[PDB]
Amino acid sequence: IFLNVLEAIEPGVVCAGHDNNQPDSFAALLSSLNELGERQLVHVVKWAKALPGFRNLHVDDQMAVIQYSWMGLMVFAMGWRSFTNVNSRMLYFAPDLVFNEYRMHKSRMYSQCVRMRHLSQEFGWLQITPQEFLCMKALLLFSIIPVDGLKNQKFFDELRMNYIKELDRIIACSRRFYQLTKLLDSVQPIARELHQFTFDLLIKSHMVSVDFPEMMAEIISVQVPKILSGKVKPIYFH
Ligand SMILES: C[C@](O)(CBr)C(=O)Nc1ccc([N+](=O)[O-])c(C(F)(F)F)c1
Repeated sequence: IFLNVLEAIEPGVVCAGHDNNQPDSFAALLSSLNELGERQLVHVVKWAKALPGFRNLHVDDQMAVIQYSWMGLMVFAMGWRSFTNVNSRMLYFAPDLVFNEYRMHKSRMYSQCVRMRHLSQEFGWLQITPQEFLCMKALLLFSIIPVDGLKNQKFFDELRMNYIKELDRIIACSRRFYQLTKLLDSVQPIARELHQFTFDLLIKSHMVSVDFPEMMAEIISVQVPKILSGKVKPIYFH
């Protein structure tokens, strides 16, 4: 039942709308990454709200958890796409936005990209199954919260525990749980580096000709700083 649901709600293909019939430029590549980020966020919201037990969360915490975990969720999924679509040879942000090393460099997000490429390879080296991937991604949604607590922390704690239990079941073991939780933990530092880069870019966006969609500008200026200033932190296993 649980896995039937995760498979059923898994987002389909999302395109960036990027113009690949034009020479690469920082401004065009980043505007497309931002646009793709917003397109994916729309799907992450619909995905999250259809997750088993998500409605158990207080209305106020439902949106907060999505916004705080959004980047990490995208990173994990992108890494899986890169692994399955091109065997980690390139970063598969979208069918129309595939990054080779030249683009990783041009984007000025090279360090972050190489770490995501490594994550992509991890899916292969650890022989992560599609089902482990699905359960792990759902768990990512409940892996970062405010130090001052959610409106109803207890309901969140219950749901997160339930998702960890589903992972236990998929695995069923100690050695595998160790590997998977280690992998999950590695996503956070990557999201953090992307958060910092996105924040800095938004602040100077008007100086580099980079367009930020309304919805993205809001999250990056209201939610992301809570994470960067230490008010909202990831829940690490290790
Ligand atoms: C630079 C920025 O546009 C900030 Br939102 C960005 O990180 N976009 C973005 C768009 C899509 C994906 N993605 O589909 O996975 C990601 C990723 F998570 F890779 F880093 C990032």
